[PDB]
Amino acid sequence: LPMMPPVGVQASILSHDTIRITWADNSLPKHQKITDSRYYTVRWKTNITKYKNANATTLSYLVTGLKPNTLYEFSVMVTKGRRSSTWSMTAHGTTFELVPTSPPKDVTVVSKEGKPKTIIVNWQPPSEANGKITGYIIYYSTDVNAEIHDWVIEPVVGNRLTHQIQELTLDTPYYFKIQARNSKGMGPMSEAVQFRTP
Repeated sequence: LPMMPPVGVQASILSHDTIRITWADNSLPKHQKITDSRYYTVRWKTNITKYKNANATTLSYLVTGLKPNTLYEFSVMVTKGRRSSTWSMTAHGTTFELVPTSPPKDVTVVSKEGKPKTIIVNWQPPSEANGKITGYIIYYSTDVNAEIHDWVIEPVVGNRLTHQIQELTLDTPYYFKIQARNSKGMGPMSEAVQFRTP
């Protein structure tokens, strides 16, 4: 005989890496207390992929170690002895964003053709964006050891991957670094790239 599958599965987002799953088992009384050896199995995955799973003898399961800003599909079944149920209807849960935790990648700086005091900076999004990138901030200086408040700031709006900087002094070594931004704040700076104006 088939067991009733769990119902009312819900995904409560607790952080950028934790989601608590809860459900009801209508084969139990309304007080929902378990007095037998049944156990539930919770499965989850990204719709980006195989399932991860875990068992529980509670009508809830805490899923930790997830990735930021990621949509997961969760479902639950029950087993007791040689009987079990089909999987429950799915519930979706998307983890919160987290500040980026890695830097913009492969930063390069070159001269703008025909405009020697102008340079073009190019880069790629950080691997650990951890949320929708909303912009970047480029910093540059003629002194690599200068404290950050002394570098010149060039904000870039949106998830653009290139930016031009004008009016630089000629025949001068400059250092450029960049950090990404999302709703949670600024990520780490890339390692400075040195470039000497022509």
